[PDB]
Amino acid sequence: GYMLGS
Amino acid sequence: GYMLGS
Amino acid sequence: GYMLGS
Amino acid sequence: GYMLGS
Amino acid sequence: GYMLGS
Amino acid sequence: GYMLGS
Amino acid sequence: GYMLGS
Amino acid sequence: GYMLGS
Amino acid sequence: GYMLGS
Amino acid sequence: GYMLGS
Amino acid sequence: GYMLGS
Amino acid sequence: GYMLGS
Repeated sequence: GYMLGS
Repeated sequence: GYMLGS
Repeated sequence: GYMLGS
Repeated sequence: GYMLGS
Repeated sequence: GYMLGS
Repeated sequence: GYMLGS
Repeated sequence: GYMLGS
Repeated sequence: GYMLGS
Repeated sequence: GYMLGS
Repeated sequence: GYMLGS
Repeated sequence: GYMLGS
Repeated sequence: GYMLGS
């Protein structure tokens, strides 16, 4: 699983 | 932006 | 599954 | 702004 | 899942 | 999982 | 700002 | 795990 | 930006 | 600033 | 597992 | 920046 943001 | 994968 | 937005 | 969950 | 953006 | 950005 | 957890 | 950035 | 993988 | 844990 | 930010 | 791996 993954979560990211910019 | 943002992303979630599961 | 996935969720994203910009 | 954003809020999410799975 | 669920999402809210504002 | 869960995410909040502001 | 951001907050997340899994 | 968990993360907070400010 | 920020990233979490699990 | 940041705070995290696993 | 991993967590990072810049 | 910061990094945690486990």
